[PDB]
Amino acid sequence: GDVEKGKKIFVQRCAQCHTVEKGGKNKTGPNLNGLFGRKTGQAPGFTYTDANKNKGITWKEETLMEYLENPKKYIPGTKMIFAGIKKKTEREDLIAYLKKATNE
Amino acid sequence: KTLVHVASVEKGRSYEDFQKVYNAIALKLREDDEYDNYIGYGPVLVRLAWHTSGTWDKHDNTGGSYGGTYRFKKEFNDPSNAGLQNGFKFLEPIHKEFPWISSGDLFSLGGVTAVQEMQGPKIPWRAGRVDTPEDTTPDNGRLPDADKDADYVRTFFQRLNMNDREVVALMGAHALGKTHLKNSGYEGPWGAANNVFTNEFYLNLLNEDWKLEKNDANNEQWDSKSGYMMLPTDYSLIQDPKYLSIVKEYANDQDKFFKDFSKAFEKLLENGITFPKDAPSPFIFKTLEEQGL
Ligand code: HEC
Ligand code: HEM
Repeated sequence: GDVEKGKKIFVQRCAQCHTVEKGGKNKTGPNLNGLFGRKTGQAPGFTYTDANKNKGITWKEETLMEYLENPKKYIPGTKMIFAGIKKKTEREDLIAYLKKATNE
Repeated sequence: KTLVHVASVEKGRSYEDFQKVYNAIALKLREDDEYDNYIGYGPVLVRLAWHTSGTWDKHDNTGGSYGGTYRFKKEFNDPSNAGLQNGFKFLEPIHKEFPWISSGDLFSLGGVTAVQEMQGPKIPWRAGRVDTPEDTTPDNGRLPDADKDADYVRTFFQRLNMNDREVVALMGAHALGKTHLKNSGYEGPWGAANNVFTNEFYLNLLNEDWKLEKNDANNEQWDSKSGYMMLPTDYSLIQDPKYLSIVKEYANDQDKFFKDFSKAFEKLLENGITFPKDAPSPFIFKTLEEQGL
């Protein structure tokens, strides 16, 4: 995916609720540092819904590709108010941004 | 000599026709996701629906949604409507696809469609607005000013036959989109979830720390460290006692907000129009999701 493109998507569609850097604030949504390869509901210091907390999936290209298309359908009862990115390429660009930015 | 506008349904057209129009709007809405830094077209369509209807003067029946007068330069160029050109452009290919639909029906339907596709309540809608000539275009200056207080808000909305609950409910559409300094001389969003219809406007108004600040156009707006804003007319809903009771109710009960909004916004989109007793009952359109599209 296009990292530079993904970042703009993130800046505009996610950044109001999420931080990416290590030690970043938990805001409306959880900090996303360390997201890849860890299970759902693991950001330290964030109060998740039960539905997010116990989803029991591991975050990575495949699982975010599905979730970000329609968050609530993948995790019914989530409190993330975000309708979903319908375009495949856009998700791909966002995911490559995330893989970089949540792991430095 | 009172001005009457009798609804007249587009000949031979009924629920299924209007549902395709809805669907064509809804598919474009999903497709053109990039607009305005990924907010998409939903908010500007809702705004367009309101501003095309909000010219109504109940006292002489001038203005209103019926004539679809926004197609004329005078109204198109109203300073109060800057930014709405984008919604008109969005609807242009939809009007090319359905040259049988009236402009008023298209503008009003675009709003209904946008609210539903953003997961707002269902909003019943009636067809039969008929285009009127250029000389029926209301003069600029009928739409409300943002730099005002609760007394202005209440008296302004009386001209649209809206009471306290209707006003507070309708204002909750400010959950959507944002102010753009180049359009209105105000800058910033009311919340985080810019393109999902929720009661977030009421929850932010009550729960954020608002500080009164001058923006880059030298207008004053209420700002949160969170990066959200409230116009002076929005903040007015918590300075007024009777308004604030209703803000608290909606903040506590989204289902109630949705119900009251749905009614008020239909009523808004239908002000000034006489529907024959004959007329079909309001249409409630299916969302793309509900149709599996
Ligand atoms: C607020 C208006 C948000 C926007 C915009 C986005 N997200 Fe979000 N997200 C938010 C909350 C409150 C939560 C927790 C939900 C719950 O029910 O507890 C989330 C959750 C996520 C997760 C899962 C995190 C985990 O640790 O399991 C991810 C990966 C996530 N959000 C990503 C994300 C992206 C990439 C966004 C832009 C496309 C986005 N979110 C928007 C609040 C908000
Ligand atoms: C006192 C009444 C109102 C005032 C003063 C007011 C003022 C404004 C202003 C200044 C903007 C920003 C425009 C821009 O910069 O682009 C705006 C945006 C908006 N308003 Fe209102 N408004 C009022 C009532 C309403 C009502 C009743 C509705 C709908 C029911 C509504 C829906 C919207 C929407 C959806 C937007 C966002 C559009 C976008 O992001 O482009 N408003 N409003």
